[PDB]
Amino acid sequence: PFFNEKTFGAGEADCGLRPLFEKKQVQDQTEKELFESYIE
Amino acid sequence: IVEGQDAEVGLSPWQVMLFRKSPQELLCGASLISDRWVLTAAHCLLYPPWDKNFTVDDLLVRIGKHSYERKVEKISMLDKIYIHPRYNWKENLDRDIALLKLKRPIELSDYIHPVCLPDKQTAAKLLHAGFKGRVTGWGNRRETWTTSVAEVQPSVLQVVNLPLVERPVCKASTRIRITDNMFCAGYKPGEGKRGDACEGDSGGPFVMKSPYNNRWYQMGIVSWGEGCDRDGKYGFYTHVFRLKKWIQKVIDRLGS
Amino acid sequence: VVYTDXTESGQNLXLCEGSNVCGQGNKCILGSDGEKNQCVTGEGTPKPQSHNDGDFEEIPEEYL
Ligand SMILES: *[C@@H]1O[C@H](CO)[C@@H](O)[C@H](O)[C@H]1NC(C)=O
Ligand code: NA
Repeated sequence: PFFNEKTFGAGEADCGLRPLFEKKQVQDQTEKELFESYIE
Repeated sequence: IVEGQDAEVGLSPWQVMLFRKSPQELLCGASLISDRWVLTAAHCLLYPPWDKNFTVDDLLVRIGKHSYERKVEKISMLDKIYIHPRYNWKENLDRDIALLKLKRPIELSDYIHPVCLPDKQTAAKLLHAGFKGRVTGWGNRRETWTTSVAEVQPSVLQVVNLPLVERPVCKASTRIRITDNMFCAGYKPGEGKRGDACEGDSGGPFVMKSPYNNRWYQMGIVSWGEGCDRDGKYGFYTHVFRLKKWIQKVIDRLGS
Repeated sequence: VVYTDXTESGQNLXLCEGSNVCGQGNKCILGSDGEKNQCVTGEGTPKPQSHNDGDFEEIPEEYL
């Protein structure tokens, strides 16, 4: 934890994982583009 | 967002709209970084040239919005405003960063979920010219209009993916002094593609997805632009990682 | 903030010469037809903020 949960609140451990995408192992319509930019 | 597309539902669950109470109107974008804390740009809150200095009674934030989307969106009051102490609006918005504390912690949902803030490794891996991040907001779809602003306003949250641009190219594109607290992103003229943040998107997030852990990180806050989506120009963004120490200070202060 | 085009002479914090903001401490002399605009030293008035998006559905009265 980079923040103390006591003042930051809940959310740091599970951050950046979308319930309708990553949580379901599903990709949004354009994220592939982002990864292509890292690779190509 | 100029030259973007309707976002899928749940695309950007950390997306926040900052809203004036009376009259009701969109002021800026913002992002959710915990059940309790919202990140935005300083200039959304404090901007002397427009005689702007909001208090917590002036504002609401709206979260989980895709388009009043009840049983899906949460409206929250603010407990406290925090503006970076060294925020320099006099020159060109050095340190354009602010934190808002929600009156009460909110529940997370399919549509409401915090973004990650970058650490050292994240910044080192992800911030390279040509790597694409993503900007989202409810602002104008075009810099100008023929008849009325109403005509360039979107019905749903827009998204655009845009590449980080080399510092020298950012500096060469403008006469404004660029600092280490800023970066620019966007397509060069005669790249195949266009896109930019525009009016009403500022304070909103520039995020990147990590290949390493599959998580989304806010590398940026929409800060300033000369026009929207003009050729040979670039969107400028607050460098969140470079200002993380201030973020930590505020949040870790006792009774914050 | 987005700097957009100066709409009357005397303004600053707006695009005056091409795509360049005319900053504080300066003001924008609007070229008439066939004239360039000029950003000059002088006291300017910030171009006012454009009427925000005020088109949303009304939220509960509780949030006031
Ligand atoms: C910001 O407004 C607050 C009033 O709550 C005041 O303490 C502070 O000095 C103000 N700054 C400016 C530039 O008005
Ligand atoms: Na551009």
